[PDB]
Amino acid sequence: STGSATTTPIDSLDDAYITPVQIGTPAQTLNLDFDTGSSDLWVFSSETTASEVDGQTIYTPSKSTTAKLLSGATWSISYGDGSSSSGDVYTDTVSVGGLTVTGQAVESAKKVSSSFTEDSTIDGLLGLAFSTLNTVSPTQQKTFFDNAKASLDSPVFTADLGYHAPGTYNFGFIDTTAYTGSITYTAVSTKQGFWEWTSTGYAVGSGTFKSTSIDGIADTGTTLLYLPATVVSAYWAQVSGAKSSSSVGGYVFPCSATLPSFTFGVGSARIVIPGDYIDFGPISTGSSSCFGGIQSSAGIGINIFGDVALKAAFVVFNGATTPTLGFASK
Repeated sequence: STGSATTTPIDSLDDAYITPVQIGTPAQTLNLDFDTGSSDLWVFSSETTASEVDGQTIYTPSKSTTAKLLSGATWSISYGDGSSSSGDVYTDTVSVGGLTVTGQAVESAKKVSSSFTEDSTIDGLLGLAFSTLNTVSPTQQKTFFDNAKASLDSPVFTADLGYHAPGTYNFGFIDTTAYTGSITYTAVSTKQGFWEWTSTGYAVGSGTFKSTSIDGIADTGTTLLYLPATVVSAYWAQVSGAKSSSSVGGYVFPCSATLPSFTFGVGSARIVIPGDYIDFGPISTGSSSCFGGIQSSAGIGINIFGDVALKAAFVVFNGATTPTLGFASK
């Protein structure tokens, strides 16, 4: 089997991407944030504290003839950005782009933190990291990909995120028309439950490539590119007037600037992030100070190849017995 679904930016900055997901019988379609950095499929629901719902579409398990309460199971998750959610668990039928999993754990939110409430466009998350990170207790549950894998034509999914445009998540096949050149595969460590890999280096604009190992995670659920302070300083030094602002919480730059590209290495291959991808717009409405899309990972504890990086590539998440990651230009 295979599936193919369009993923759509939530706003004009590509702050996140939403993908429609069918849950239950009859189908209830919710727009979920597919997150290769976490491993819970959780939704706003009829059980979510009413004051914490503001415009989201909810899953109502009582209206699904295939929903079953997973007795005794609870979940609770906290994300790198400080947001969180928790609740109880149903199993139900879940379909993505024509690919159907029966008995998928659907984690129903009883509580969500303010940032989730405040984002009316995201109805929940669909985790695509390794199931070892799943938070369901006392019986850990499998991700949608993990459940689908054996049925797929090939045990893979691909992320093809657009810049200011829709893109695609495919399950079970590699669309050879969706990228240019070849796909370069690179080793993955699953030791921390992430799609963790080692970039071979970077360049800033038309500058020379610096060969250096940068361990980080391929994370579709993180907006920006978070890299070591040395790398980030080298990037922003090429932008007149750019500075790290403690009050804003990262590097800012004059909105009048033309940003240089940023290249990262995948083996001997190179992925080029155009400068415009690194512009996240005014820090506050009407400001001429703009927020940068490349930020320091210092104090995160891990480097993160988030959407800024991934959207410059066609990315293969290869879930074979020994997982690997593939990157192609597009």
